[PDB]
Amino acid sequence: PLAKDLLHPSPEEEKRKHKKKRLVQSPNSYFMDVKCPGCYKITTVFSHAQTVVLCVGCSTVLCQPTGGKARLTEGCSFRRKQH
Amino acid sequence: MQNDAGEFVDLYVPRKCSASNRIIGAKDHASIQMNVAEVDKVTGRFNGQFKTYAICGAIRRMGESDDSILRLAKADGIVSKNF
Amino acid sequence: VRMNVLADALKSINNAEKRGKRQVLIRPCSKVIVRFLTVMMKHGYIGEFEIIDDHRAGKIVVNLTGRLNKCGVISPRFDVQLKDLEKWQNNLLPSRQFGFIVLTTSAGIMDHEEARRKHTGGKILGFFF
Amino acid sequence: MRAKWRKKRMRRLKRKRRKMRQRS
Amino acid sequence: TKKRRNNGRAKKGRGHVQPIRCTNCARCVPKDKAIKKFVIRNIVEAAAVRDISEASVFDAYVLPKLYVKLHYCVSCAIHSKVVRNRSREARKDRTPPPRFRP
Amino acid sequence: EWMPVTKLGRLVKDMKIKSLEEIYLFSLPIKESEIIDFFLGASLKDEVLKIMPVQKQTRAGQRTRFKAFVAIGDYNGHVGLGVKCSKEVATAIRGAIILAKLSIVPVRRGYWGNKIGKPHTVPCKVTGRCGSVLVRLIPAPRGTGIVSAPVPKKLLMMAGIDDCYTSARGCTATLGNFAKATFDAISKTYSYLTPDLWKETVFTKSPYQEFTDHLVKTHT
Amino acid sequence: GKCRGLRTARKLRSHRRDQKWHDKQYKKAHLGTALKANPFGGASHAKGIVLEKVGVEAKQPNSAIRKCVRV
Amino acid sequence: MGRVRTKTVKKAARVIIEKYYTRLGNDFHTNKRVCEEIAIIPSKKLRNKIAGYVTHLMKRIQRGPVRGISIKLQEEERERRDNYVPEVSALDQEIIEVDPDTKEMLKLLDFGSLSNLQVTQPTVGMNFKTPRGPV
Amino acid sequence: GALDVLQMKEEDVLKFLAAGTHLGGTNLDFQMEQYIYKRKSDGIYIINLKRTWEKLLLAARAIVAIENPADVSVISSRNTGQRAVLKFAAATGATPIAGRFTPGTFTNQIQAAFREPRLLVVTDPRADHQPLTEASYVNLPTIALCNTDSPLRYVDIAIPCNNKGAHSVGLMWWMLAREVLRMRGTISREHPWEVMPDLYFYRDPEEIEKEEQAAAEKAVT
RNA sequence: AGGUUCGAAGACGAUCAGAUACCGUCGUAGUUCCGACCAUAAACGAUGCCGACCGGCGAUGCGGCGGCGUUAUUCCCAUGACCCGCCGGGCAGCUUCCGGGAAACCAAAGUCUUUGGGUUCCGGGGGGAGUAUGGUUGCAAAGCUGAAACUUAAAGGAAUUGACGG
Ligand SMILES: [Mg+2]
Ligand SMILES: [Mg+2]
Ligand SMILES: [Mg+2]
Ligand SMILES: [Mg+2]
Ligand SMILES: [Mg+2]
Ligand SMILES: [Zn+2]
Repeated sequence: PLAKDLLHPSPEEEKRKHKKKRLVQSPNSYFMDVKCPGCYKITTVFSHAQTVVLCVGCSTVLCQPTGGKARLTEGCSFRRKQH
Repeated sequence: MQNDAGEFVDLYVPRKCSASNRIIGAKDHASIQMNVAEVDKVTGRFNGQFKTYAICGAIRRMGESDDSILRLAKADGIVSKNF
Repeated sequence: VRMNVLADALKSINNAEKRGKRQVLIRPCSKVIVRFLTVMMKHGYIGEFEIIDDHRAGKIVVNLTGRLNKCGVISPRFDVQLKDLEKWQNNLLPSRQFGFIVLTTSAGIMDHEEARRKHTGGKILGFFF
Repeated sequence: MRAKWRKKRMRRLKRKRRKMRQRS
Repeated sequence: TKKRRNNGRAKKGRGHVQPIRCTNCARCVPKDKAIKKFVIRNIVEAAAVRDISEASVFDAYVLPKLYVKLHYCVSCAIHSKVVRNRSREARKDRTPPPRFRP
Repeated sequence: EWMPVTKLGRLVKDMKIKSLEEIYLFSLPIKESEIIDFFLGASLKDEVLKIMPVQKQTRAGQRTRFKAFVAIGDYNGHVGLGVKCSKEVATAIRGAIILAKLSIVPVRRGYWGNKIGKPHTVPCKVTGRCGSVLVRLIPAPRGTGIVSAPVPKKLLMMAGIDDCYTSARGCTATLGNFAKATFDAISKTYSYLTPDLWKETVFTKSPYQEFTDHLVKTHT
Repeated sequence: GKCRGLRTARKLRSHRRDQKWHDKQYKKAHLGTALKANPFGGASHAKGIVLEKVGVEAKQPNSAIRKCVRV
Repeated sequence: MGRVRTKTVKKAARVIIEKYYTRLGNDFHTNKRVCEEIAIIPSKKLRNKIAGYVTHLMKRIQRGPVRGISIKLQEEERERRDNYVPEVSALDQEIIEVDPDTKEMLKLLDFGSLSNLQVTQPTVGMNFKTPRGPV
Repeated sequence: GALDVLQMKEEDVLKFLAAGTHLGGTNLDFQMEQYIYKRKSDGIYIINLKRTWEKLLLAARAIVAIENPADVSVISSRNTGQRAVLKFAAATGATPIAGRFTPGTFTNQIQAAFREPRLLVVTDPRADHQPLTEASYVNLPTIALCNTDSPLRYVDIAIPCNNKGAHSVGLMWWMLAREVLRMRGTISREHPWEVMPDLYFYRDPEEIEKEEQAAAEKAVT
């Protein structure tokens, strides 16, 4: 294709492309609210957290750091922050 | 051509590719110039007059001829926008 | 590493022009690139170009009109006096009927004809014909 | 000759020359 | 002239490949360069299968296969006619010859 | 006595196409030499550049054929170079003449500066490439003439160029490649795009569609 | 490739003058030993005394006795 | 061995077959008796060799459509090509087994919701592609 | 075709679905990617029927633009399409070439088989690459009936329908014939065309040698 | 230190016109380990490094991401094994009139008379010659730097035809 519109890429190829190689850099990560069962407070956790996140009210692990994304412990609810 | 005196001193003006804006050479036999016959608005029958597209040999050898023809027909209105 | 941003942009534009592309993206933008593109566009060799502005060095998407032959650069920015501009002009241009040589002058970034019009020299930037 | 064997012949000759020069 | 793009060997991202001895002449050949043939032959001849079957103490005896991997320097491979010279275009295909099942 | 077998040749014969530039506009290939002598009658000068005896070894010694380079062209903006090899010198000469007639390309003449009268030089520096021979044709002011080696000098002279600077590189002693590179340089004077050609091209009717009824009636 | 910096002139001239010794013409003209080996000593002509008259056999494809004089 | 015919006999035999297919037959002597007046053969040996090849080629013709042109064979071919359009079309199927993805395509085309379409159940497994390499 | 009369009809949709002509191959050509709707779990690419209709209308406008109907040539080297191009040329007055396309047909001017048309229509670019390349020596614009994996080197009016199904090939050829006839003053655009699409369908010989006798038995009894 | 095998040198047996060899038997140094030297290989991709751009395709190795499903246990998700894709870095491969080249060929050996991204090393017809000499390193073998006289009109590279092939 000799006439690809570089100015207005559709969001599909925008999301598939590498974070640096996008038209504008955008991180692939996000911040999440995490609900541990049996606890009322809410912890804001990085989606690619490199550390073990703990509840200050309960000696419970919330996420286990992995290569790409911190794996949340089972039974824990989570949602997104503002997309 | 068109010296100070004004007359066009050049024994012909070659055609330029309607896609790549490239000069079609005298011995470039790979070039084409097809006519797309547009129809009347009410019955879809050929009305005598048409429109013309020219493609240089370079474009229709690298394979991008069909895309260029489709783009020009879309721009001129032959192909509906909802293609 | 990258030591001449303008050289990279000009090479990208030349390659996309040679490949028949309609649009080219040049990753590192700068004031020099914008002024060079302004000269080229005011002379009609390229169409409108739009600057994508991230918080880093921006990107530029240039609309190629297909009427460009070569947009090379002169990498060591040689000082060009008006007395020796003619040797540069007949060493870098295809003919005396067309072609422009952009050099950064005290009055600004501009082609050689404007530099000769207002009688000033400067440092060479590049050529496009 | 093979280039390797010319190299070997030259090395033998160079050793002989070094010996003769040392003898002085 | 460079006869082959791969220089007649499979070494691509390596510096050194350990050598192996040719099964015919005991020549040190690189492992990725040697011609390998994995012959899976019946331990008895096809002419002698009937006599062995008749003289077997067992009724349904499955005769053993023989598993030998052969390595050849290209000299012994060419002299033993397992590989043959090919035209300049016919050198470029890597597909093994068909087994001739029918 | 000329009986053409071509739509283009038939249109040429029966006064349907008036100028060679009409054919050159649509890049229609010329497949018979009797097309252009109707156009460039008695104006196509001819010159034989070199007769070279190529040889092919056989069982019974070697056999020799003569390769003839013939360059033709009226001194008005058309030129062509043909190469033919045959057993006899005369046959090779005639074949090379026919081929040079077939490969007649138009030449664009420009000005060195201050466009005054008829153009005299190449519009801009063009480069021809063939084998290792690289030939560059630089515009020259009026009156300098063609400064070059003799083999490209005669080809540029018969091409209609009046003044031209030339720079050549490579094995220029290879006369076939040396002439062919200069021919390639001459040919691409129109292949170069210049700002005076920037106007959007208007498309005319091709002779095949403009004269299709007459082609049906005549060219069965 | 080659250096193209604005202040690389010293290296450019150094590499030119270093590489200029590798062609036979410059080495012969500027080394000075070729002048020493030349019997004329940089002169176009010379005067000498004929010590003998000798005939020189021609090269392989030819066959003649070239008439020379030992001077 | 060495009874192979040449172009001279084969081309002439094909020509006289395609010119005189009605008169020729399977008898060798009848064909070698028609050759003298339907053709001019300078030699008797050449004539009877041509007749023998004519007999062989007409055996092949009556057992099958040889490449030699034949007006009855060609009219049979024409009747068998430009006819036998079935009284019902092969494209007027009552129901069409349609992919849900193609159903979505038709929906976006605005030609969805057609009573002649039956939605297939898409397969599960994504197990296309042949296994790579040998074994 | 951007007009309302120049729109696909439900009957056309039914023909297209019945004959196939939307189930492409598992391989996708990068220049054919703009015609695909979606890839199934089978790996079969789904070709947009509207884009196919638009490209067919473009090909029809290209064909009807030539005053001499003999100046357009139709070539199908593969058997599955030779009958289609024969019937297409018979209906539209074109010049057909079926079976072996001899080299030099457009370029070697000596033989009587030499011909120089003004348009090329190709059943399959892979099967008909020889007339494709020769068209590049004589300034010959080209239409082809390209599949998802068809190369587009010398193709100009590539129609993205199919090249593999005999029913699909017969349907696309019959559809092109009907469109180039309705554009010209031949069909009145109102009643359906009297030529059945089965006429263009290639039939395997074991159908020709059994269907006529089965029909004979059904008629005689 | 250790020395099983193999095996320079060497011995013998064959082959041969000769056979100081190819073949066979034996066999020293060596080949093995530790410590210390040497710094050379067709040390090769006969192809400097960093950076940018310029075709398509199917795979492969690692990491990450997203999805029908099959499978392992278990009650489900994790997590492994497969299946289908995307992203990033690698070893590569096929195709291409991108382009280049003398061509073989090369997506780099392209973006080069339309010649300039930064930089390092390095060649100037074939021999003499990587020789002489000087200097320097090394226990030695040798390594690094390195001429000249003289001689020569060709030597070479890629491809084509033919001839020839134990
Ligand atoms: Mg060799
Ligand atoms: Mg190594
Ligand atoms: Mg032993
Ligand atoms: Mg650098
Ligand atoms: Mg030298
Ligand atoms: Zn061996």
